[PDB]
Formats: sequence, structure tokens, C-alpha cells
Amino acid sequence: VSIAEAEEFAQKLAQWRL
Amino acid sequence: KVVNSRLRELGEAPLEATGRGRWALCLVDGAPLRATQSLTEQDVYDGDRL
Amino acid sequence: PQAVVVGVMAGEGVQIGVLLDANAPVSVMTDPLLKVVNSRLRELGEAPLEATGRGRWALCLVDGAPLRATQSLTEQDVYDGDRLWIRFIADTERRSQVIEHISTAVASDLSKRFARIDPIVAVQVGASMVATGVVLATGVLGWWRWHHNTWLTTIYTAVIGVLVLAVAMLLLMRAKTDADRRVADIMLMSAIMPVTVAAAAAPPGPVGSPQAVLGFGVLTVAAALALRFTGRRLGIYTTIVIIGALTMLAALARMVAATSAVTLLSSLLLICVVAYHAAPALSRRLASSVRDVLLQAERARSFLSGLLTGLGVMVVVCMTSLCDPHTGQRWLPLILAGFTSGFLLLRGRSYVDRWQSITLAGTAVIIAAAVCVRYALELSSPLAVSIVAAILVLLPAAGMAAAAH
Repeated sequence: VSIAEAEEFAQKLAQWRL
Repeated sequence: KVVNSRLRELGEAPLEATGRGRWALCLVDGAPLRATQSLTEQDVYDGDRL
Repeated sequence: PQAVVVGVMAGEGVQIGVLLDANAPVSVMTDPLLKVVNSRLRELGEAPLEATGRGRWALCLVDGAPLRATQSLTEQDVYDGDRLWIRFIADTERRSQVIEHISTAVASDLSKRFARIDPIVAVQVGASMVATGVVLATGVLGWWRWHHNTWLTTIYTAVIGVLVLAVAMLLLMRAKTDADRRVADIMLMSAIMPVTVAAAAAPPGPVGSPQAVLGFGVLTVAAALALRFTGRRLGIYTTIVIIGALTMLAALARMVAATSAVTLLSSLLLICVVAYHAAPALSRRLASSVRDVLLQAERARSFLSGLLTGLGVMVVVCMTSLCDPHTGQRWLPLILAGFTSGFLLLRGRSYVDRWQSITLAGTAVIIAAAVCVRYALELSSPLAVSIVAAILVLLPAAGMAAAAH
């Protein structure tokens, strides 16, 4: 995976918490 | 100011425009956000794009 | 130029007008874009878009092709006012399958990609063979009438015409599906030929102008009658009516009184020249609310295609009959054919339909080639053929080169 794809996934995951 | 400051460090031209109007934050469809309300009042959370 | 407004299509059919960033890469916008359409659908009270198992969200053209994730919206040929479609594409990954024994392996594989014969197709083959069979039967019976005036040709053909039409009626009434209709139509259409020669062969004495009046007349009548009660296969029946009608006028004139064939041929050519301009109007007058509009559109499209075909056939027969390598100003009809072809060659661009435009374009080329062949068969000598061969190959080469180069 590319750097862009990693940050894109990371931003989507950053929206959630326990 | 900080975005324009950062742009210059990247070597990119700062945000600039001509004509009557103003600068504001917008969504991906171009709809501007409310100028008088909190980001917590609107549906904004960590990782959103503007 | 910093942004572009476009219509984005979403689930089950809502179109939403949005102003997108013209230079960011497309992969950056699909996620927040999906949120916005869902927000509007949720407020509208419609069911939002949802994922299913394994897959991804993609942005495609109305043709379905997805846009390259790394390119900018301005880097692609997308302009303000265009429209796009947001879509979910499922994961295609699955295990690979292997078979060792070449005998079983070839059998299993080959059965997937190609279609075997079935009882539905078996009938259409037989139906096509019976149609071919009777058009051969009428041919030999007609050839016999050309040397004999006896009633045999009309007597024997008349019974065939009755039998083929009789069988067709039962098939039409018993039909249930599109496959059943195809078989019925092929059978009925085959009745037109035997009935047609059956009438034309009845008038005694040598064959010619007097019999011709009956033949092209009954032919035109039968084709029109079939079109009225069937209302299907519009284009082909329309073509038979036109070519039959114009031939009946010429037959009647020659039979009653005509100073020369050139006179009749010239008259027909002029009639056709004006008919090309009338064709779109004729087609247009010949024609839950959605059903009426689409039915009107396809019905109209069909009539023009058939109408153009009928005119194209007549001009080439007339034009090639008018020109002559020995009679008088041999060059006059040659150049006249050229000017007549130019109009058709240029006007073809005014119509959007592929087959309509191609038939018009093709109609001009065939006349030029046909004229050279006539001038090569007669007045035969090395100069004639040498010139015609070179002309026929250079002619289309220049046409394609001017368009492709």
C-alpha cells in the first residue's frame, strides 16, 4: 500500500473510540 | 495565516483572490460551514476533511 | 477554474448537484462525498448507501468506467456541467481451480464458455430452411413462365401461396413469447413471393409490361397489408412498399404509352432526388407517459431507416441504366452521376444514427464503382480496363486517408 492509502485508512480509523 | 505561512515553506503560492467576497471553510461539495456555530455543534470529528 | 460543478448520481437514482475541487486527486473526495449524499438521503428520508461484505467505493463515469485514483479531476477530461456516478464494486478474489487429467479438464472447461444447441434454436433453423425452400420453388416455376404461357405457373404457385399463408395464421395466434413471434414472422413473410408471381403469371401471351403492372401492384398491396395487421418488422416491409410503388408507376406508364425508357428513368431519378429531402418528414408523420414517448421514438427511427433503403436501391438502378459508354455525350451522365453522388456523400453527416449514416455514405460509393464496371464490360479494350482498375482502388483509399490522416 502507498503512503496516501495508509493516511486515508488512518484518517477513517481516527474517527472512532471505545 | 498559518496555512499561507506553511504554503510558503512548501514553496507554494499563498491563498489569494480578487473581487468582492470573503474567505471561509467549505465541505467537499462547496457548501460553507456556519460562521457563528461551534465545530462541536456541527457534525465534525477527528479525521474529517475540509 | 479552481472548481467545477457536476451532477453526482447515487443509490437507486437521486441526482445531486455539487461543486467539486478541480485539482485535488479523485481518491481524496470519494469518502466525504459519500457522507454528503447519505446526509441528504437521510434527511430526505430515503435509505442510505451501504457496504456489503468485501469491496470498495468507487467513482465512475456514466459509462461505468472508474476514474484513476491518483489523477486530478482537471487532469481527466471532466468539465463543468458533466455528471458522474458513485458506486460500490465488490471483491473478486477467490481460490484457483485445477484439474490434472486433460480429458476431464477439457470437457469441464469447454462447457462453460460456449453455448450448446437447444430445442428453441432448433425451430428457428427449420423455419429458415422452409422459407429458403419456397423462394427456390417460385424461381423455377417463374423461369418456366418465361418460355411458356400455359396456366401451370399460376395454377401450381397459387396452391403454394394458399398453403404457406394458412400455416402462418395458426402460428401467429398460438404465439406466447418473443421466440414464438420470430418463427411466425419468418413464415408469413415467405408467403409474399409465391402469391406475387401467382398473379403476375396469369395474363396470357408473352411476358412483359402488361404482366409487370399486376406483379409490382399485388406485391405492394400484400406488404402494406402485412404491415397494418402485424405492426412489426416495420423497416423491411416499408422498403418493399416503396420499391414496389415506384415500379408500378413505371410499369403502368410504359404499358400505356412511353416514347422512351430514358424518359421514364429520368422521371424516376427526379422523383427520388426530391424524395430524399421529404424522407425525415414522412418518417416523422408516420409515427405510463414514458411508454408513449419511447414507442414514438423507436417507431420513428425504424421508418426512416427503411425509407432511406428504398430510395438508395432505386437511384443506383436508375442511374446505372441512364449512363452509357456509346450513346451521345458519353461524359454527360458520368459527371451528372458525380454531382448526384456528392450531395449524398456530404449530407450523411446530418443524421445521428450509425446505420442511417452508413447506408447514406455507402449509397454514393456503390454508384461510382457500378458506373466504372459498366464502362469496362462494354467498349472492352486494354485502355478501358486499365483505367477502371486504377480508379476503383484509388477512389476509396483517398476517402479514408483524408478522414484518418
